Amino acid sequence: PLGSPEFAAQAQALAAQAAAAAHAAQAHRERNEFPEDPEFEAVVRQAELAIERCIFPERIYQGSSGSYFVKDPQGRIIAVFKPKNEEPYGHLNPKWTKWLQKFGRDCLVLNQGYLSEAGASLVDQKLELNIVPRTKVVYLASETFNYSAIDRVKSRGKRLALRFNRIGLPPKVGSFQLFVEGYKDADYWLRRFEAEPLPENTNRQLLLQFERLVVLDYIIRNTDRGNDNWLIKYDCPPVIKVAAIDNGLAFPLKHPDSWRAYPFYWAWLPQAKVPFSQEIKDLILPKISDPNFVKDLEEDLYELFKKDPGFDRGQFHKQIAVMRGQILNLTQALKDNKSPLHLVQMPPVIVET
Amino acid sequence: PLGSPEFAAQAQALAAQAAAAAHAAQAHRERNEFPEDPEFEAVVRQAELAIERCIFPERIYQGSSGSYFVKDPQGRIIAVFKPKNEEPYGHLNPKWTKWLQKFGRDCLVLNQGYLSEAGASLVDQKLELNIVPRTKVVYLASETFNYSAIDRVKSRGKRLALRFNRIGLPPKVGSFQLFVEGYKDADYWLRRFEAEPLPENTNRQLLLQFERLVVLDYIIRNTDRGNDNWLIKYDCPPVIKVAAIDNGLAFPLKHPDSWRAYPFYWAWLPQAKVPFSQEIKDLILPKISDPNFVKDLEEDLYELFKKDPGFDRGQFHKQIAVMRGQILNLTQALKDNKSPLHLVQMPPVIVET
Amino acid sequence: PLGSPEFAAQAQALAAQAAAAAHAAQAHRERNEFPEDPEFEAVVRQAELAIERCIFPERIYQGSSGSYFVKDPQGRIIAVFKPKNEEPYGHLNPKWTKWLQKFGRDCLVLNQGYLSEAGASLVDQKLELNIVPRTKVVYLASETFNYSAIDRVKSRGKRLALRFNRIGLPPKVGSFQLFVEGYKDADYWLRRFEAEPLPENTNRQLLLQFERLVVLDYIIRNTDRGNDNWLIKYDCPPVIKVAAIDNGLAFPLKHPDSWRAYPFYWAWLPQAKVPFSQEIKDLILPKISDPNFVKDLEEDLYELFKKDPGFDRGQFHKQIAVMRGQILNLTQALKDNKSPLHLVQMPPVIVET
Amino acid sequence: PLGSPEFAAQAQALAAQAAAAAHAAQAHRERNEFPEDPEFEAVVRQAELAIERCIFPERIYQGSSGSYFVKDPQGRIIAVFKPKNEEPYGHLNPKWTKWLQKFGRDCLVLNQGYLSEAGASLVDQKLELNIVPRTKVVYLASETFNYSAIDRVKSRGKRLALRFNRIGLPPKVGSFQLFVEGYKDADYWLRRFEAEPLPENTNRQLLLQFERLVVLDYIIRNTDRGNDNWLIKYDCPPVIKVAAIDNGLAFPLKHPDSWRAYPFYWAWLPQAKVPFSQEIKDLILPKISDPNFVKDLEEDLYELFKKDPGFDRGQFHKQIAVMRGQILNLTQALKDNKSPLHLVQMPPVIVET
Amino acid sequence: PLGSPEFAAQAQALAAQAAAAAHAAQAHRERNEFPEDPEFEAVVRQAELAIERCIFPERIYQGSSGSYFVKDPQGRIIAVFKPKNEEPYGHLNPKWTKWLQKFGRDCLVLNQGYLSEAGASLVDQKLELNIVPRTKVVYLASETFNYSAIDRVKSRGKRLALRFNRIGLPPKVGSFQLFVEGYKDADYWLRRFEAEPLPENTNRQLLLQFERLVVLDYIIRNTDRGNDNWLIKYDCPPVIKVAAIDNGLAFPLKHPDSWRAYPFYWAWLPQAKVPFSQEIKDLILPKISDPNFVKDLEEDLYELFKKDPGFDRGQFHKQIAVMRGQILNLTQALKDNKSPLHLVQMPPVIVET
Ligand SMILES: Nc1ncnc2c1ncn2[C@@H]1O[C@H](COP(=O)(O)OP(=O)(O)O)[C@@H](O)[C@H]1O
Ligand SMILES: Nc1ncnc2c1ncn2[C@@H]1O[C@H](COP(=O)(O)OP(=O)(O)O)[C@@H](O)[C@H]1O
Ligand SMILES: Nc1ncnc2c1ncn2[C@@H]1O[C@H](COP(=O)(O)OP(=O)(O)O)[C@@H](O)[C@H]1O
Ligand SMILES: Nc1ncnc2c1ncn2[C@@H]1O[C@H](COP(=O)(O)OP(=O)(O)O)[C@@H](O)[C@H]1O
Ligand SMILES: Nc1ncnc2c1ncn2[C@@H]1O[C@H](COP(=O)(O)OP(=O)(O)O)[C@@H](O)[C@H]1O
Repeated sequence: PLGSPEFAAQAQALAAQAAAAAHAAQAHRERNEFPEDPEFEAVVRQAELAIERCIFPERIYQGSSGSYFVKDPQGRIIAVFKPKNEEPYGHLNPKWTKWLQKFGRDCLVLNQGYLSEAGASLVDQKLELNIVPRTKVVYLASETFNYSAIDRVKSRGKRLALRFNRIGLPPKVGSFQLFVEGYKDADYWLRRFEAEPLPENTNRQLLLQFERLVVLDYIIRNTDRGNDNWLIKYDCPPVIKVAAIDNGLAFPLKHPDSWRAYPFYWAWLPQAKVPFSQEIKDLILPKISDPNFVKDLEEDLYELFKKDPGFDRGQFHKQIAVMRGQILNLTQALKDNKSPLHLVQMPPVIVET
Repeated sequence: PLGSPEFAAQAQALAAQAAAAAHAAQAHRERNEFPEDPEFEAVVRQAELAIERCIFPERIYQGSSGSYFVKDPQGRIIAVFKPKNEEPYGHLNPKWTKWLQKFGRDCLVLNQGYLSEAGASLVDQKLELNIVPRTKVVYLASETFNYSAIDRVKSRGKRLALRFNRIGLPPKVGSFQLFVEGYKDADYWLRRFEAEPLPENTNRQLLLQFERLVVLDYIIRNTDRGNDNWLIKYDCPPVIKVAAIDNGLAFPLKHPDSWRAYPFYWAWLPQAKVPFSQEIKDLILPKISDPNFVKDLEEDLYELFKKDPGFDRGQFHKQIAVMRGQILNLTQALKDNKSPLHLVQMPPVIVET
Repeated sequence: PLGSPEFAAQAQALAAQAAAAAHAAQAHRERNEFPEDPEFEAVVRQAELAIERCIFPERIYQGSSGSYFVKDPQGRIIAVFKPKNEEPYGHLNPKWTKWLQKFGRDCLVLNQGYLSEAGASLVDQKLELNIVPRTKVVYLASETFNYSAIDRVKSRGKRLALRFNRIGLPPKVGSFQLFVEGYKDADYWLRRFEAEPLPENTNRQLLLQFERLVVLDYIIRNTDRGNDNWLIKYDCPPVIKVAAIDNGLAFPLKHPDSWRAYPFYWAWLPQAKVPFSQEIKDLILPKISDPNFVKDLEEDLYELFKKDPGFDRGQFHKQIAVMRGQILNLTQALKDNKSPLHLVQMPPVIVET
Repeated sequence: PLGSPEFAAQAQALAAQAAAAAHAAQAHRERNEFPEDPEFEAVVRQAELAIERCIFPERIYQGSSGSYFVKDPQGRIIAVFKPKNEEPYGHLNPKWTKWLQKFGRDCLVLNQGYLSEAGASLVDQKLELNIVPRTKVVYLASETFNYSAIDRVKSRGKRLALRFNRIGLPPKVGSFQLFVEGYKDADYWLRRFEAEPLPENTNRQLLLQFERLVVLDYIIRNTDRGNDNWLIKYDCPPVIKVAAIDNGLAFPLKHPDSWRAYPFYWAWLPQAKVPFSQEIKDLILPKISDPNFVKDLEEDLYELFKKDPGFDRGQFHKQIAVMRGQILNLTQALKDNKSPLHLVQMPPVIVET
Repeated sequence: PLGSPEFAAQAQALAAQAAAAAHAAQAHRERNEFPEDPEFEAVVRQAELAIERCIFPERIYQGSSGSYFVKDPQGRIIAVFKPKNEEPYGHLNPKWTKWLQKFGRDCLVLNQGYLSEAGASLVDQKLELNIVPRTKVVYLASETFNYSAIDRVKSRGKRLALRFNRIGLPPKVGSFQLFVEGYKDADYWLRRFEAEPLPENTNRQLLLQFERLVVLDYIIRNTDRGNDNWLIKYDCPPVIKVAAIDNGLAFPLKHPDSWRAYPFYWAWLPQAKVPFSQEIKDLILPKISDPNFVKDLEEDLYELFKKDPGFDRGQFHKQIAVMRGQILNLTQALKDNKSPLHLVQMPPVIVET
């Protein structure tokens, strides 16, 4: 039926279902479905429920203006949410970037903080580090988010969607990180471990966790890690855990012009001088020294980063070339028993494919 | 010294002081000075003080999204504030209006609500009606106003102005109306005065006040007056007062295309059938039937409306021509003992100068 | 003679001499005259002489591509020269910057490295620190500088200027820093002073010099100071000196978005914990805590920065506002006997005029 | 399978391999492969090797700025290299040429010197003259070539390509001519042969070689042949050879507006008055008087000239029409025993197809 | 007071009165004042009066769509009115004409019919022919004129101008010709004078009038004169008069490309063969053969033609150059006793100044 009526009708059968698919693409996303992580999805529903019951997320007070504590219906904090459009450069949406170079000193893509934040968690899972609290790209609407004058007015009138859904403020895409309880700024503890040293067993545990922090921040080439930016939880009577929490400024697209800019602040710690353990070597080497893993990782990141209205395939290859070079350095340092300090001293490399 | 060095230096003496004047024009305005109404200025300082002490204005809950209850340092409400840029059409700032007609059905200027609001009070004062609570154009900055992502971030860092003023969020221009206490929606009372009629003396007082409402709304050709939009205060053991409160949609630039659109809802009330009193006649006629008063009024409005970044001298003349025609009708109705109802039935007139 | 022939001829007398002045503006500059520093001028002539005798400046081998060792006619190094147009972003000359924001994460002006470099020396002199080797804006032409294909060809033919000057390659504007002899990377010594501590008197001298480094880098808010970027000279049988040498990335126009970015690497040294001395206090406070000095400094920088084809008065005020805030912090820390470490911990401030 | 899944997968099998082909087109070229001339390829590898070992090509001192002596790893000169982008008009790359006429006096294409240079050698081979030293289009990267500021900086960081190739400065396309040893400027010898005449046998040999020069320069309508521009090698105890070396200004697209412009300087020599030999007639006539040879030649040149980013099919036909007219004149002169002098006196002809 | 306050106030005294003058320029014109012809003005008032009393001008039925019979308040016809904007090419008002040639076959200016019509009458008066009924440029508003949808709607609402004038439909500029009574198409009579010849005295009178028609049409180079286009009035018991009535297609800006195009249809009449009389010679020669008269005429036309929004000084000089050439021919023919027929046979001349 290459030129038949039967086929002409088959082609319209596809044309109308493909046009319906594209109409229902925004609502499908905003449904926040995670077949792969039912546990994360449940948290999101708790967040949605709380909002219907008018227990809203609240701005983090001394934080940057664009991040909120998501609460459950009981008032407990359950997540940190950071909307894309409330990021520093969350304006200038009409891609202007291609007119700009057809630059520059800046080495991060303009408005993809939430993606960096989500990418970190992704890298974490694939590497099995379990230090970044599960964070994913989520849509949420709430009175307390920063909307424009028009959005706020346009949302007064009663609106229904047609399965008769009420519509309020538009949902915001953002990163949604599981909230972890009882941690403090890493430096608070590290200086306390300077007066009281820890028992050796606990200290061995701290270092094991620290190595995972180092691996994560190095592969994603985090741009903004201080010693207040990662967290340690220690309860005396005896576990110690680190959480990597603020990962919105990673995945750069080139190494910084100056090597002095954007240091990894954990490199000045004494912990950084301790050679990589055997444990970290056989958790990480079987992975990063296999092209298929790195291929698979790169495809995963591609999937995640595609989401963005401003995604640029050119930029993405630059991002992956940087990360490839980081993986390469890490492999060597892992093989030759180097320490985190030696690792950060290796010269930046780019690997083009 | 027509071409001398003495004059050349005199000319630079003016050129640098004129350039300083223009640099300091925004800070001068944002200082909110009212030599003419020291009482109003004091209220504003109370509002500024409360904000420094972190008692912020709060959104009016069931109102439109862009209006706030300004509180004093004790928590009492002292004003209603409505920022220009939080009005419905408070975007599209780059005047695009001239490219648009070089249209249309719309009969109000795009983003001058606060000016209408302030103009009402101005007309009120000049006419000596005392029904609009004193409202003026004021600048205010506060955490609870709707700022953009960038403004909120840009304001984290410590900024000083050089007399070392701290700088937080940018001040917003808006209308600042004195808050009046113990009124209810006009219809709440009017229907209660339908079961209980009032004692005749009080009723005479209500009508006297009502006539002033009618005069005000007619001269400014209010577009949006319901019987919930004006307020009556009545305390039994015996005064009755009206307040005209929501005047953001007045001063149109042409009469509505249809006469049925935008009625004055008070015209359906029985009160509207009562002929104008003598009292209102000799309060209003000595004024509006004298070209100098109307000239002086027009100059005052010009002064106030100039303030706006988008002010258009063309539009302004259209606004004044409408108001001139309203004044003209009002004069006749005032002379011939017509009622508010007859007045609103007269045909719309425009008076071009 | 306000409309006379005498004046008409006087006006043409000015019009032709003003047009000659503008023709001869480039040649006047390229003459490299320094009435204020005859000693510096002499060095420049030695540099010019060496070039005529075909002893050329040579690229600094492991340095960035745009810097040269200027040699005298005997082959000794006498200066470091860094051409404007060989800086990283030394292309994109047609100011495009105003079309770009009418952005961004970048906090340095695009192509003014040589100006930062010269500004450092300027600040140094005015403050009387004597740690930056005298560096100024100089023009030089040489075979070994990076010219374009056209410049190189266009310069084959014999060209004379009319006082019959030969013309070769076009002179390049750049920064010209006096070369200092016998220093090493600051970290080379600092780690040697970790094994051998110094005699206390010498150590007191090191610290005195260090404080001057701290003052300089803080006021110009250097963006790129490591502990390899400044130099210490120590000859045992007993003086010790610091030189501040690589100052091309200073004078930013806003504080960095993240406080973690661009640290002052000397803040992690133990020397940084030592409270400011009395000596530094009465060298620096009588100066920076007097508005006229700061006014005079700001005018000097204005003079220097004007030179640039891309100078922007808007950017310049941003640069001065940052530096004003740095001065302000420094003053406090100087008054309250704080250390360099405490100083760098103070929050970034901007001071707008 | 005209609309099958099998074919849809076959079509994607081609679409991805065609997209890979286009990605790997630049690296394929820069690999400098010459299956047809293994001997030339070997020289190129020697050149590449020398560069890795840091024995760089060096600018020809009294030559034009864009030509280099390529050295082998032992320091012997092995080639002359002339980069495209270092030619006089090697800027203005964004084809502007079509906007210019939709002109002019100029009769050479803008930036195809290296192509003229390579085309000469091509014509030489096909004609079997063996006077142009084998020259081809080659890519080379080297510190000593004229790169831009950005290229030089961008190349500091370590870059790998993925078969893990290091990347330094970008390779430059250019012409790569085999270096020939022991020749002098043709005029040096010709004036020496004016005092000492040569033995008749050697002189017969010189003339035989000269005729080949004449044939070559005439068919490619060289624009820039002096008597210093071609070379003679003569070693007394007895061979004599000519080399045609500087062929970057040939293959014009129209005859010069004036016949007096661009002469062939060898036409004023006495040698030019000697009638064409029989030897040259039966080497050249069986070739140029056969449409298939001329068709085949034209296709070869097309192949070579296509390479260029700025190739224009319009210009190319103009180039071939000129050369066709030259071939036509040459044929006549060859048939009628004319001399080089008579040949150059014939009127310029164009032959359009 | 060359730079005094007295003069600064004098300059504002002029600036405000000059701005008032320009505001009141349209209303001044639309007042239709004719101090020079009080008799014509009176007719216009009768026309205005009739319109107020709702006796409207009516479209001329078999005429072109843009002409009306103006009636007095009694219903008698008193004028013919032809609005500018109801002419054939009365659209395309935004001068596009200059973009068009920076053409063409067309030899009349685009939209100046009413001006031609008024110019004819002007030429008539100055020449003292008295055959064109007094026609001038007049403004009139009426329901029966062709207005646009918007004008018709915009005029429903009551509008006043401030001396409280009512405003209805906008006045139209047009030509206003006095209506003459009892004429017929010239050909109706001419063919009747072919059967009945006239008494010789009357015939002498006809010819005298005819000569004046010829003079008029020739000097203005009428483009559209048939023998139905001019009128003869003859009442038997004995005067005969001609009226020249339809003069909207005159004053061309170049002679027609073909001499056969646009003939003067009266040239085929036998009357045209009669030599010019003495009477016409001493009425017309003392005038047109004197440069001052022709200068004065040209200035008058300039005055009249300036009125038009689309007036072009370039076109006007072309119009005058044609008319100068016509005057020149006419003079000769007048001097040498030629007839109208010989006159029209003379070759077209242009006279440039
Ligand atoms: N997943 C998390 N669980 C618990 N606490 C968190 C988490 N993420 C952030 N926080 C805490 O809340 C604050 C959030 O700030 P951060 O994540 O740095 O973003 P921002 O600086 O943009 O506000 C931090 O001070 C940190 O102590
Ligand atoms: N000056 C005032 N004094 C006291 N109450 C006021 C005043 N202005 C408004 N209100 C009350 O607060 C609410 C403010 O809403 P309104 O002024 O209509 O603006 P919006 O509808 O934009 O919120 C009204 O419901 C009214 O009852
Ligand atoms: N004024 C100076 N006197 C002596 N040595 C210098 C001077 N300036 C720089 N140097 C030395 O030469 C090198 C120049 O590099 P630097 O000034 O950092 O610029 P870049 O990094 O752009 O080459 C440094 O390694 C430093 O050791
Ligand atoms: N293939 C070659 N073999 C040997 N010497 C050459 C060759 N090509 C050029 N030369 C010599 O080196 C110089 C190169 O200059 P030339 O080829 O004319 O180009 P340019 O004039 O652009 O430098 C010439 O003076 C010539 O003597
Ligand atoms: N001034 C006038 N007096 C009397 N009748 C006139 C006058 N002008 C025109 N007419 C008559 O009315 C008609 C008007 O048409 P005309 O003037 O030719 O313009 P159009 O052809 O554009 O309608 C003519 O047929 C003519 O007979």
